[PDB]
Amino acid sequence: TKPTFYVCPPPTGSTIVRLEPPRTCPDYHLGKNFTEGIAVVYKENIAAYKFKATVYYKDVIVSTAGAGSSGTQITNRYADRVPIPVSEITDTIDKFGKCSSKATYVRNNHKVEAFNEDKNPQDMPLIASKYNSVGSKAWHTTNDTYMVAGTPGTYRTGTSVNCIIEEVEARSIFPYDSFGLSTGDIIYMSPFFGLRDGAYREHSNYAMDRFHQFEGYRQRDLDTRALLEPAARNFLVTPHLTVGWNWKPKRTEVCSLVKWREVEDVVRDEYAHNFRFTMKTLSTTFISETNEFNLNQIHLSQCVKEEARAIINRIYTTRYNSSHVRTGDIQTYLARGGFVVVFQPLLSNSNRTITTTSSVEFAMLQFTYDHIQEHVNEMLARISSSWCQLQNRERALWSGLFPINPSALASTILDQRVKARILGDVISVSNCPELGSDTRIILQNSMRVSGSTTRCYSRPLISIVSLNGSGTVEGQLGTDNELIMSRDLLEPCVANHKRYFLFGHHYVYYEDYRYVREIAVHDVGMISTYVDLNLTLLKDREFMPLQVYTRDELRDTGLLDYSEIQRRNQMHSLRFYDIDKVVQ
Amino acid sequence: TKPTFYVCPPPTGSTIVRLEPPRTCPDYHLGKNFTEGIAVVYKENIAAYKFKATVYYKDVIVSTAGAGSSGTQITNRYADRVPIPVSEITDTIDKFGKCSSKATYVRNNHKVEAFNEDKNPQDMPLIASKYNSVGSKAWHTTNDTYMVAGTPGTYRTGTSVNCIIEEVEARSIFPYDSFGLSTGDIIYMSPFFGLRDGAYREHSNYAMDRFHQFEGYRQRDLDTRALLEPAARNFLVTPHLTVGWNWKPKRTEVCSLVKWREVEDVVRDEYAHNFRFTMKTLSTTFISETNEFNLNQIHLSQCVKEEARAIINRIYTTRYNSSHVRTGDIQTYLARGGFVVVFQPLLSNSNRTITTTSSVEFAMLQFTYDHIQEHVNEMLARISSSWCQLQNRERALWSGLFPINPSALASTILDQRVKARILGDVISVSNCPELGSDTRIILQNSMRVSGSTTRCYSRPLISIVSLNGSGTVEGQLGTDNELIMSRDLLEPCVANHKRYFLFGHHYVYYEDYRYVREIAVHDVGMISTYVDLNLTLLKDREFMPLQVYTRDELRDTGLLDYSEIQRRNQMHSLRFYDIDKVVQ
Amino acid sequence: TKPTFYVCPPPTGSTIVRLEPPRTCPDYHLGKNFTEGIAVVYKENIAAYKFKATVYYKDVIVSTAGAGSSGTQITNRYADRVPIPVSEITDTIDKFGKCSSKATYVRNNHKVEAFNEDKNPQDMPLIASKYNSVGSKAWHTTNDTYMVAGTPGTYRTGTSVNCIIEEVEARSIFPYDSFGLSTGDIIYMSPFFGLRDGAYREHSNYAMDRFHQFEGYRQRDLDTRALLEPAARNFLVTPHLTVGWNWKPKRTEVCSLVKWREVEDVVRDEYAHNFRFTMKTLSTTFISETNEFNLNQIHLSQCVKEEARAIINRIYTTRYNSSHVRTGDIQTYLARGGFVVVFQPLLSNSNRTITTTSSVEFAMLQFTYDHIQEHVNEMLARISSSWCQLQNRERALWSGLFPINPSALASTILDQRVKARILGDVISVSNCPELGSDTRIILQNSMRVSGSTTRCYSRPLISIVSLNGSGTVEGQLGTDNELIMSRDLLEPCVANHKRYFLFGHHYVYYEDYRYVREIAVHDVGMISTYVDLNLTLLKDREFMPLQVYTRDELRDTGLLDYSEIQRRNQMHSLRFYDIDKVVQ
Ligand SMILES: *[C@@H]1O[C@H](CO)[C@@H](O[C@@H]2O[C@H](CO)[C@@H](O[C@@H]3O[C@H](CO[C@H]4O[C@H](CO[C@H]5O[C@H](CO)[C@@H](O)[C@H](O)[C@@H]5O)[C@@H](O)[C@H](O[C@H]5O[C@H](CO)[C@@H](O)[C@H](O)[C@@H]5O)[C@@H]4O)[C@@H](O)[C@H](O[C@H]4O[C@H](CO)[C@@H](O)[C@H](O)[C@@H]4O)[C@@H]3O)[C@H](O)[C@H]2NC(C)=O)[C@H](O)[C@H]1NC(C)=O
Ligand SMILES: *[C@@H]1O[C@H](CO)[C@@H](O[C@@H]2O[C@H](CO)[C@@H](O[C@@H]3O[C@H](CO[C@H]4O[C@H](CO[C@H]5O[C@H](CO)[C@@H](O)[C@H](O)[C@@H]5O)[C@@H](O)[C@H](O[C@H]5O[C@H](CO)[C@@H](O)[C@H](O)[C@@H]5O)[C@@H]4O)[C@@H](O)[C@H](O[C@H]4O[C@H](CO)[C@@H](O)[C@H](O)[C@@H]4O)[C@@H]3O)[C@H](O)[C@H]2NC(C)=O)[C@H](O)[C@H]1NC(C)=O
Ligand SMILES: *[C@@H]1O[C@H](CO)[C@@H](O[C@@H]2O[C@H](CO)[C@@H](O[C@@H]3O[C@H](CO[C@H]4O[C@H](CO[C@H]5O[C@H](CO)[C@@H](O)[C@H](O)[C@@H]5O)[C@@H](O)[C@H](O[C@H]5O[C@H](CO)[C@@H](O)[C@H](O)[C@@H]5O)[C@@H]4O)[C@@H](O)[C@H](O[C@H]4O[C@H](CO)[C@@H](O)[C@H](O)[C@@H]4O)[C@@H]3O)[C@H](O)[C@H]2NC(C)=O)[C@H](O)[C@H]1NC(C)=O
Ligand SMILES: *[C@@H]1O[C@H](CO)[C@@H](O)[C@H](O)[C@H]1NC(C)=O
Ligand SMILES: *[C@@H]1O[C@H](CO)[C@@H](O)[C@H](O)[C@H]1NC(C)=O
Ligand SMILES: *[C@@H]1O[C@H](CO)[C@@H](O)[C@H](O)[C@H]1NC(C)=O
Repeated sequence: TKPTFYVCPPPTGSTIVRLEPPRTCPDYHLGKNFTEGIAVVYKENIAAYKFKATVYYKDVIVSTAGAGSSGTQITNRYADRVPIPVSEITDTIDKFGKCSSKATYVRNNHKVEAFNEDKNPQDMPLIASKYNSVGSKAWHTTNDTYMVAGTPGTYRTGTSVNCIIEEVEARSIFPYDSFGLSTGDIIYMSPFFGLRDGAYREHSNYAMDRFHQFEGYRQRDLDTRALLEPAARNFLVTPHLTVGWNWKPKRTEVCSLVKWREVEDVVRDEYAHNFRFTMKTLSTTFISETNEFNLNQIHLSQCVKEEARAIINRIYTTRYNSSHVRTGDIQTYLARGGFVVVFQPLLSNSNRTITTTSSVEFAMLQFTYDHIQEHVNEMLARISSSWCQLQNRERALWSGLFPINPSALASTILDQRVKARILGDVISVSNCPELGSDTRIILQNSMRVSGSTTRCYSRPLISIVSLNGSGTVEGQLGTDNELIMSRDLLEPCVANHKRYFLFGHHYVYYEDYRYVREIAVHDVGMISTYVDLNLTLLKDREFMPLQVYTRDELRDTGLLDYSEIQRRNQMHSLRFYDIDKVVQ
Repeated sequence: TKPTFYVCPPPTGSTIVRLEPPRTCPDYHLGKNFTEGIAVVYKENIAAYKFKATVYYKDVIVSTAGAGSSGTQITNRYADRVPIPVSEITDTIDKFGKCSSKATYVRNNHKVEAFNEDKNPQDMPLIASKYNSVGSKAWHTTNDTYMVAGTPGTYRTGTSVNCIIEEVEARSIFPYDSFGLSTGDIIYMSPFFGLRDGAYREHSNYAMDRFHQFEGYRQRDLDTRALLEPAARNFLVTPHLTVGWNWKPKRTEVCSLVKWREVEDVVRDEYAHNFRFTMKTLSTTFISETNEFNLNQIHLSQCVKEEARAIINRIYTTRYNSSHVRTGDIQTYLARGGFVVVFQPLLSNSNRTITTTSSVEFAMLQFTYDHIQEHVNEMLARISSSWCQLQNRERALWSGLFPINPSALASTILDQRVKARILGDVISVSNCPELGSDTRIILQNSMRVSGSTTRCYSRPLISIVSLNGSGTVEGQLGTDNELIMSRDLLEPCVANHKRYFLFGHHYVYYEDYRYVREIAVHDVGMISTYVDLNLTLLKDREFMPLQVYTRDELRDTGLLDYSEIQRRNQMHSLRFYDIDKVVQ
Repeated sequence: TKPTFYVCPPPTGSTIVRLEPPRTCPDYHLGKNFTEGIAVVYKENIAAYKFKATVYYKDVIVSTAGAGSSGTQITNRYADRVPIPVSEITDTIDKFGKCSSKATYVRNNHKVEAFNEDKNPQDMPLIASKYNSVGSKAWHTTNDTYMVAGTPGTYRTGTSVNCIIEEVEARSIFPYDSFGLSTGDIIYMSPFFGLRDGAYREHSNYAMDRFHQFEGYRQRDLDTRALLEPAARNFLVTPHLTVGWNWKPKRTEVCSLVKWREVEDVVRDEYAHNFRFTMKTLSTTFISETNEFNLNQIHLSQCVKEEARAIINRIYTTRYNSSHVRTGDIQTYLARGGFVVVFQPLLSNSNRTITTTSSVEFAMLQFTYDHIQEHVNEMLARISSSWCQLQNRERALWSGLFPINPSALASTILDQRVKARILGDVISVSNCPELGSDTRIILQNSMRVSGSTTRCYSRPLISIVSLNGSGTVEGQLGTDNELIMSRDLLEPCVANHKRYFLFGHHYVYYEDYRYVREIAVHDVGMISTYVDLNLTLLKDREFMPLQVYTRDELRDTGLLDYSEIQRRNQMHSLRFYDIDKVVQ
């Protein structure tokens, strides 16, 4: 309980002030030039090129067995896969669905031969393998591996020739100098090698006499026994097999870029000296330079422009035909992360390769930040602008009310207890020091004027007693604990006089110009001019490196791992034999 | 320096206005119906099924050597892996820890045999390989590869049989029609094939006589020489090895879904016609349809419901037992990205497969945007609501103060210099045009009234001189550079008269009703009614496609790459020989 | 159209209130202690160690051919790769660029030999393979595979020995106990095995006599025929090849951590009991414990401290030399996600392994949330602070204007129609009930006072008629539809009297103290004290699990898949033969 009182000497012209004129209201130069449009986004093509081929070979197996007392012992099993010559394929397999039981091939630089069962050659019917199914089909001529034992003491040799044709899956990866077959065999020729249309400049590691190409060739369907439709067919004979595949030109088969997403609602704007492609349907934003990117700098990029045009046309005439018009030709941009943006601008009526990143998350982040930034910026700019207009409006209240109570308004603006006077169009102020220690303040009981019955004091009389005996002042209780050094606040005595005057931390209650009681300030109910506004803060948050699958998991999805099998199995000599022991 | 003055004709009833009544305060219908709960989130299981098996085989190696003058030359080395028959495994390996030095097998459709060292069969002790360690263990019967040279001019043949048993790791991937062994061998039978409990309908590519199953079988621990515990054991004999493994039913061994995260604090709400699962402990939000998802549409999904229940029970009775209650049975939902949400609703006291995406980042983005949106929306709604209440409160000030200075308040509201009068409950206004060119304004020195000593002008006298000679008006200086066309602002002459009046861009200072000096407006200190508010904007930001490991890096972690080894090594014939040369 | 009127009994002292004093303005204790700095961030090294090696072997191929009537048949082709002994490499290959046409090796625990063309040994020149190119180079001694047929009825055997040297790529993965060669061969020795500097404690599975190390060894460049520069060279002879490589110590060759990013602008602060490393140039934030992390707990982490120092020095003296100073030695922290932060604090003038996560997105999220949080928090705190100051300033208007119209101000604050009086420093209020049903209100035409010509009513006379006959009151029309129960609002009659008084939902127009017409409130133009503020909300947004490449795509980039090749090709016996058929 510490009551502070004030004393207010009259204002000399020592300190004159004026009310600050209205402020110029802020301007945030938001609003950007944009352009609506359609986009097709492309990514680096990382997928192998896939096609169908057929392998033609013979399993040749030569076995030497010795018969003994106990039984038969195999002394040698020489197994070899040999290519079926093109002549056999064209004149026997594809005409009759048969294959010779004699293998005719070269090995160790010699023309050599082998006869199934060591009998005279017959053209054997090609029969579907029992595991044939939709997917992988194959045909063969025997189920047997001919070998002959004979009578004890002797070594006999027998030959097995099994003529085999498999349909296989072929794969090739950029730059397409070779292809791999699902038998494990690698073919060191481009899948696009041929004799027409410059295709003879494709890569190959084989002498030309191993390669054959037949226009309008007709392959036999071994199951239906019928001829399939004519197509240019390649045959290449390698030392272990012949491969056959239907030739297609490279131009129509591979592309280094592939469609990632076609995008109907796109807005492009100039943003930090770049182009920004905001795609609200993907919650994704891509950023390129303002310069178009020339796709001709990229190997095999021909598919993109044409395919993009067709897509964009489909878009335009389906959802934009009435509403917008195209304002130029298509444009192409290289976005951050290695994405190719193919952009068609609209208007409403009113030699490298590209490496594409593995995640578009950064571009979703980019979108999410931009969206939030744009929205809170626009809202902050409105608050800011409205606040300014509000202060400027309210100045008129301050200015209009100032003559009614200059001291009270000035004291609030200056955050300081002052006395103020109006001097024409200007305010004159003076400081009201706090009443000091060693002073006592006595409240007088009567607000009546001595010797009058019609004239009263409008506020209580007080005497200010110096406790050290300097003197006593006869003043009155002003407002807000101000003490006035005179008694010139007077009024006509009213009937039914009831007043509460603030006195320190109490209200002091008078009736009929006489003191009645002291009341605690806290005993008087409050009403509030304060409009509540309760703003709280965004709290701290820690994001964890959440993963769906670890790197270990993602490498643990396959049947076998090559390196693991090799590590374990090349030990075999070391684990089960002594490689260091030498018999003398 | 350009001073503008105004002239204000009295308001006719031509333009009467009223003060806009209080506005209805905005309502943002925020607040959503939610439901607390517990969740277990599942993901597509991509991991191979892993189990232990044992392989039983014999290395058979037949060598033919010729002795010469110089030394010995190996002419042939025929090597073959042969299966150990089940009878040998059950009656010799598992009873005695021994294996016959004679291999008895079929090859080329013939029963054939081989004798270690070409001697009579003995049951050889199985001995641990020197590389045995925790991890991979194996046993064998010899360290030698028997071969015999003999005397020059002759060819001798010798046989090595080394009986080998390895513990191996087995792997199988969905749909579990086969399994791969760490020897590289593929077994074309389900690991779950057996004779009991429908297991005989599992896939197999082998004739039944190759398969054996023994209930309560007891395998011998070759190292401790003791019998291990009884279990149903499979044996399958293939042409190169016999495999043994302990059979377990499929139901208990594999599941197509696997636990990703159990989640204690979950809130579900209806959000854009969907269910939203906000998980503040993961900073992650998942979104499904409101319809439950029936797990029975998914192959091998039985593990999920039971495991989830047990987990959820653990959660409930450990941290929620006192505080909440379960308000139903468990529910299951399919969330965006291929996550299965198993959700238990709470209340406080008061045939396909599923493909799961590789990243949950989108769901963390989803969380982060939602959290930010919810918070700034709620705060914007409070600002907006408080602002409205504030304008409505302040209207009372405008209305109450209006009779004191109608012109000044109206001029600020209309942003236009007007003169206003109160006509009862209505405001009457008129426009105050700017004083034009070709006019000069002379300030009179004296504010005293001619012929009086008790009566004065309350503001300075001015004469308005038309510079073209139209006439002179005798008026006075009003407020804010208004010029009044009369001289009826009068007051009793006070003592100590000091006034500053605004006159163009100067204050004009009078004392005792006489002009004293001109003072520049900028020479008078300001006090401000403007409460400062300094809001700045979120700045532009560019996010880069940051990667930890590129695709190249992630494929560069293994010892060998299969395709690379093949590309390089199938060239071998081409690189070091001439395959095209034919000797005649 | 429902007009409500009020009646206001005079306020007794029953309800006295006071104006709430100014509120203490909120304090948000924002502002954090930070420290500027430089960082180098490290990640788990997952890349294989790569080096160059050379393999030395001989292809030995023994062929037996039988001549017949028809032609030649190959009966056996025994092929073997044999190691070239170190003596041959040091004394013949590296001195003369030649290799013996005789292979001398061990197999089946016997010293054995082979002669190219079965002729006497010659030292054959090593010749570059025709496929030699920048990348992979190799040399050999013959292009032929010698074999001999002879005359019919006979079997002849011939031997081919082709001496081969290839440059290969070598790979090793942690913990570096072995290495893989690009021929497919695994070498079961550390690439860092040697005889110096403790290197003899590295792993090896080979007897020591297979290993050789030569200090200052000089390898021959087979193409230039010149000796290369001296270096410590290892040779290891395995049963199929000899490997040669230039030895380097492990310390300088491998590290378990690798630089991810050097970072110039870094700010560290204490945040949720942790250290926060905000990196505005990466839009990425990392979080560690406040405790430094001791790198000595990690295998092979020596490269980090030294390399980091050098990098940081480069940074400091290039961009910070004048502006800041280093305030300590370098510090190292383990951040969430498995990143190692190497941090150098600045001041302006004024045994495990670490697993690093695959994505830094969470740390970009962390940055983006922090940045947004910091900015809207700081702005909310300013709004909140300015709002409070504004209410406190405006209280002075409420307080100063209160004596002019206590009822109107109190009615707005209390949101209730009250009558208020000032009783000294306190407000006395009373409720003004709505005028009830069954009452009719008649407006009197004349505001003139009967019997006077100089005295008038200041507002219209009204009579309040009880429709049930309780009586009539003669009062007047107060403000805002208040009805006053007396007629004591009087004024001197003015000239040109024109007033509009609100009466229900009409204004009622008087001239010269006489009624003239009724005017609809909506016919009187409004001016507004309401400053507009239009805030809208962030809208709902759904983020989709966007992927650039699916898991399928990322596994579809290679030429061949090992598991696929094996699955398909180990069927071969089953698909094209009958393995179950036994010939008797
Ligand atoms: C090497 O020897 C093998 C045998 O060891 C031999 O394999 C046969 O290969 C032929 C193709 O050349 C297969 O014929 C196909 O059979 C398909 C249906 O197979 C299922 O049903 C069989 C029921 O009997 C069929 O055949 C018999 C006569 O044998 C006949 O009476 C019936 O009407 C019926 O047609 C059944 O035997 C078979 O069982 C095998 O597969 C199961 C899989 O679970 C396995 O577990 C068994 O152990 C067994 O191996 C199976 O259940 C049939 O759909 C298919 O038809 C296609 O082609 C025809 C044209 O002919 C089209 O009309 C039709 O639309 C289809 O496209 C085809 O006919 C035959 O099944 C094999 N035999 C065996 C025992 O499996 C090889 O030919 C020999 N090779 C050489 C070089 O000689
Ligand atoms: C084919 O020939 C090979 C040899 O060329 C032969 O290999 C032996 O295989 C047996 C198992 O059959 C191995 O025995 C194991 O040895 C473990 C400890 O090995 C370390 O210590 C050895 C020290 O000598 C041991 O043995 C000698 C007698 O030889 C004895 O005096 C000692 O007390 C001691 O027991 C040491 O030789 C060995 O060195 C090899 O490995 C190092 C690795 O750095 C390599 O660099 C060397 O070049 C060398 O190859 C190594 O340092 C032992 O812990 C283990 O015990 C397990 O089983 C027993 C039961 O017997 C349990 O009681 C125990 O808890 C363990 O589970 C086991 O005894 C032996 O080491 C091999 N010998 C060699 C030279 O390595 C094969 O058996 C032959 N195979 C056939 C078919 O004949
Ligand atoms: C096994 O037999 C094969 C042949 O079947 C034989 O292969 C030769 O290997 C030698 C190296 O030992 C190769 O020599 C190299 O040739 C490089 C240029 O090759 C291109 O140009 C050739 C044009 O003729 C060259 O040689 C002739 C004489 O033959 C000469 O007149 C010319 O001036 C010219 O030098 C051309 O033959 C060759 O064609 C092959 O490759 C194409 C690729 O498209 C393929 O399609 C063909 O079918 C054919 O296989 C090719 O176009 C040359 O740059 C290189 O030079 C390097 O080394 C020298 C040092 O000698 C440096 O000075 C120089 O800076 C380079 O570093 C090198 O001279 C030769 O090309 C092979 N021959 C053939 C036919 O390809 C093996 O040697 C035999 N091995 C054994 C053990 O005997
Ligand atoms: C008492 O105090 C007053 C002011 O507080 C001072 O002016 C005066 O000198 C003091 N009187 C005595 C007697 O000390
Ligand atoms: C001078 O100007 C006044 C108004 O500015 C105009 O009314 C008057 O016609 C002018 N007088 C002459 C003589 O042109
Ligand atoms: C008429 O109404 C008044 C107040 O509305 C009530 O006091 C009075 O009793 C009523 N008079 C009659 C006759 O019912």
